[PDB]
Amino acid sequence: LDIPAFLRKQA
Amino acid sequence: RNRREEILQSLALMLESSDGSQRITTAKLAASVGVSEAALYRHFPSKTRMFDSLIEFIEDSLITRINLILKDEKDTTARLRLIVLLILGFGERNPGLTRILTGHALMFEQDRLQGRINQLFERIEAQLRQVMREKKMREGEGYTLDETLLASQLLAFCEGMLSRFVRSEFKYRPTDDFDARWPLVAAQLQ
Amino acid sequence: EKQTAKRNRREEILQSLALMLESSDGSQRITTAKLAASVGVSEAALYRHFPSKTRMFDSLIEFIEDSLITRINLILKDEKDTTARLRLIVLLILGFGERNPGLTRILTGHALMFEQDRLQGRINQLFERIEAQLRQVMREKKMREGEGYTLDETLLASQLLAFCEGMLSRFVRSEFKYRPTDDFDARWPLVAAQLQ
Repeated sequence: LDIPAFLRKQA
Repeated sequence: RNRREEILQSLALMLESSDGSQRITTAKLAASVGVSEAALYRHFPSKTRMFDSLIEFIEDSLITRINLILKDEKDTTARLRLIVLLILGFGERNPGLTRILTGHALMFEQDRLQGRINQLFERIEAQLRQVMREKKMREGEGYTLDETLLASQLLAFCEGMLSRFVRSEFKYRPTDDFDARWPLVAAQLQ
Repeated sequence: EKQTAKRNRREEILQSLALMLESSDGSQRITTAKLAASVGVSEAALYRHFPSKTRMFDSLIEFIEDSLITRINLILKDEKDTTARLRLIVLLILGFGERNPGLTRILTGHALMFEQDRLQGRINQLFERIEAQLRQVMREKKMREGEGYTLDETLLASQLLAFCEGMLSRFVRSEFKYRPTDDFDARWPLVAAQLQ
């Protein structure tokens, strides 16, 4: 399961 | 585009932070992205449009993953496990969006936002039931108890985990000791 | 009449509040205005019974954990069988929430969203005391029947707590359509199946 993360810690 | 996502990004972050438990303001939202209140309106007249977009992300992420599960896995119990793990995992990977899922973040906003969330749950639960009803034709033996009862039971456990996740300010994580917790949930499947 | 107008009137307010907490006013905001307009009095006069509002929810909360904790202790006294206790405790929580839709919104934390963080902390502690009371009951297993559970007692306690919160949350978002005790007799054997 590749659970998507709305928030990116590249920002 | 760039600004629009920025606003959404900051909202999700605000929902997950110490301000997440309080009413978000169009003013604060604008400040966090470094724009004026007027400029923010250019992209979103209200926070309602913002929540809509977030809820849409939630629907897509879960529903899409549930369909991939159903295709790559045929074993009923494994399907159920993956789906439950998906819901708990998603909540953990998105503390802010979880507060929307749990209905706390939507207390402030319009009632059709919560209505849309309830529909997502009814939807997931209907899928849960359909997966369960197919056990018979697939394994040669179905559940003794009512699939409706087992599905609600299964989703209730999820809402309970997420509810504690939210109220514990995200200290109590949903997927914690999942390998130990799941066998107990599966045992409830009769 | 100092005491038959001070508490007697201090009830018709908390009554209108509880109802408000579950009616439309539950979806939106509780205002000192709406609150007095229901009990047929002015703001300033509502203020006399309940000065602030942040402390006025404790009056309601503190009817909850008491009405809940005292029953749990009265359950452990009336019943000695471990399983039977956990069943009664879980039914207590469920049954109470069902008969008090408004108070449930407080339990689930939706009614506290508009209030300050002091309150959501009080409710967490309430769940702490319930859960801690679940473990204890579970730990008396060995001494009472011969053997304890094989699985960690905490895990089992939180698992039971999850079931309760899930049913309550579900009770709330469904707008009180899905009653927490509905099909409990069919549900409990499923929950109990976890206890070893």
